[PDB]
Amino acid sequence: MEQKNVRNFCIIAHHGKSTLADRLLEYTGAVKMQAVRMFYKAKDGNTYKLHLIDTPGHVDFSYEVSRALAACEGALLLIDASQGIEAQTVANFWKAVEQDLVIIPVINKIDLPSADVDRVKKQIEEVLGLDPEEAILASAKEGIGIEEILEAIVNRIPPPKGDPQKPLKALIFDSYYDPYRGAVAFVRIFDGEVKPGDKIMLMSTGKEYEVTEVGAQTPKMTKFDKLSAGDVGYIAASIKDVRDIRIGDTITHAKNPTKEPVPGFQPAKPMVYAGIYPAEDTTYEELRDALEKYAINDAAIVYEPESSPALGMGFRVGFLGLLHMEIVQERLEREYGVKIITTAPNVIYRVKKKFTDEVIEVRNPMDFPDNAGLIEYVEEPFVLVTIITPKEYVGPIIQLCQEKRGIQKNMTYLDPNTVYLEYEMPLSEIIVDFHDKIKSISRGFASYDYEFIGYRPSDLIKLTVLINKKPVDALSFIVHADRAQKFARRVAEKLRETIPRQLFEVHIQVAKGGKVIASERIKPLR
Repeated sequence: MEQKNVRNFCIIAHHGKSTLADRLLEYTGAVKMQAVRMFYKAKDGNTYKLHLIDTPGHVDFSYEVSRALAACEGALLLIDASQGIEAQTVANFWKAVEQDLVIIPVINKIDLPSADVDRVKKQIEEVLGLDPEEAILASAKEGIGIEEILEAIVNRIPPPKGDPQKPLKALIFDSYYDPYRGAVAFVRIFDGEVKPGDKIMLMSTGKEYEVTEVGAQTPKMTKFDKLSAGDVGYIAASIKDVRDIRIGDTITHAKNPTKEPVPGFQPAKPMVYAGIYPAEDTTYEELRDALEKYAINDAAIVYEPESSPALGMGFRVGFLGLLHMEIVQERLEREYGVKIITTAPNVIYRVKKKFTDEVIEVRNPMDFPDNAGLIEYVEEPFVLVTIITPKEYVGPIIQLCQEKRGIQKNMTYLDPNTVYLEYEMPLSEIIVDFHDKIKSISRGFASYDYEFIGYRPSDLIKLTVLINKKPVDALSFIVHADRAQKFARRVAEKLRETIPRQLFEVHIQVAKGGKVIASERIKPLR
């Protein structure tokens, strides 16, 4: 098995990604699935070593998607025959292009009555600028497209380039914690070779380890004698935790190190925070214990203890985004059976106060200065939002983005009935209810994606929530001055419905620097 007969690819799709991977394995052969090695004898008679790299889909894991892409030579771009191209589809397309990958468009679900292949092919040509003729048609239920897919991989994706004799240079594109093998890194070997007993080094840290095991999923985790230039597999080396083998980092040899690391390394970057407190019977200790265990399998999550006068003790947890938050929540409740209450999420604000030289990073609203007079300026993160929707919903969506302080930067037609929109919007407005709103007004037909584009100064203020003339720190939030009144009313009306009834009247107030701007009351229990 030579390196010229190796094919490194990944599947990119929101649109039946997992299914395809299964069909691919069954056809060839018959811990999360990753770095799968398959053997395939093509029509040309030769047998090929194929490596399938699993990639995440959501924008929250954008950096991780890019690192996985940088480990491949090609990608199967899955597009649903009915939906056609979506915002994620376009975003992922460009990231693949960005990593010089050969893109193989795969239109699946061709069987559905709603399917419209000709339309999708048209989009592939006009929007992606690819050859509609090179698109592959697939259908799980009918069982077609696999051989054609495998053949396209062999014939269209170039083999890996790298020298097995040069110093080791392996890119880490994923990882997980193994209770027996320790923290395991899923890697792509560009140069050199690695084998058990080797003394390796992590280039971003300079930390060294002794390899204990190497291999790949076949689909079971199988140990190999080594991994060489072009290979995709895993490496174990008595590594204490997944934060020591950060995605995007380069693994080389301690004594004979490669010249430069793979470019593009970036540490995990939390973007959305929320307070998490124990609920029902769950105690603080149990929540903390749960977070510690979970964290062992999540290299991106951060958290620290915090307290509220009403909620008690909890944690200010930082996530990569809303899905990541959702994933953590469900796993804490499911895996560890803990009951938790989560505050409204918030972004990281940068505040410049009068008597403090350095700008302060606020990840907890209650840490935002109470004294507005002391604030010289506040900046918040903005993102570029791309949206794809049927023409019928364009107006309602535009109005929505506009209400959320969005600035339109572009509008284009992806076909006579499909519109593409680009909007610069504050991330703070996006994490409130944008997702459910855009989905309801589009009947689930509109899609969107976004990219961080930097911080910008804004007229932001802190609002406090008082329950019975006395405030509750955990409910304080940051809002744009112009949206204050509206957010205040919404938050108040929400609490009037949220909290139950008591023997006494429950007065809810939302104050802006001392003055009340929203009031709501819950009459006595009766």
